[PDB]
Amino acid sequence: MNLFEMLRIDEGLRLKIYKDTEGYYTIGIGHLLTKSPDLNVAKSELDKAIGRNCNGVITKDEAEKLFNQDVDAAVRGILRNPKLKPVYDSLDAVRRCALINMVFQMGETGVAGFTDSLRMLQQKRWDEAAANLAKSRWYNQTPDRAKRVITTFRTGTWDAYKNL
Repeated sequence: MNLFEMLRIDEGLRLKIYKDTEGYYTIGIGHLLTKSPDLNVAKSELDKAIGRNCNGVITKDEAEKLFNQDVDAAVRGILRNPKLKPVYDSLDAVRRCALINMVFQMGETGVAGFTDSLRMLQQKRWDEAAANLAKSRWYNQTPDRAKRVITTFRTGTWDAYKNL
C-alpha cells in the first residue's frame, strides 16, 4: 500500500483551495499555499506551484505531485532532526510510513517531543510505544487516525487501512 493512499485516507484529498484548521489556505493532501489571508495569493501560490492557471482547482494527478514533494521534504526534515533520525532510521518500511504520517500531521517538531514513545519505538517495544501513544493528547484529537497509526506501529502492517 502507500503513503499517499494512507495520507489520502487519514488526511483527505481536496481539490479546491480550502481553509486549514489554522485558517491557512491549503490544498491537496494538506499542502499549504499561504499563511497570507489573501485568497488571491493562495491562487498565485498554487499556480506558481502547479505551473498553470489553476483557478483554485487542481487535479489528483496534480495533488499527488504536490504530495510526493511535500513528502520528501518531511523526510529530509526527519533526517535533519537529531532526535527523529535514529528512530526513523531504525524503523522498517511500514513503520516509517507511520512516522511520516505523523510528522505530516504535526510537523517535525511536534513529533520530536514524544521523547518516550520514540525511545520505545527505537527499542522495539511495539506494544509499549503504542500503549504510550494511546495516551497522548494527539490521539485524543484525531482518534481514528491515531488508532490506525498506532496499530501500524504495533503490527507493522497495513492491516489498519484494509477494510475501511
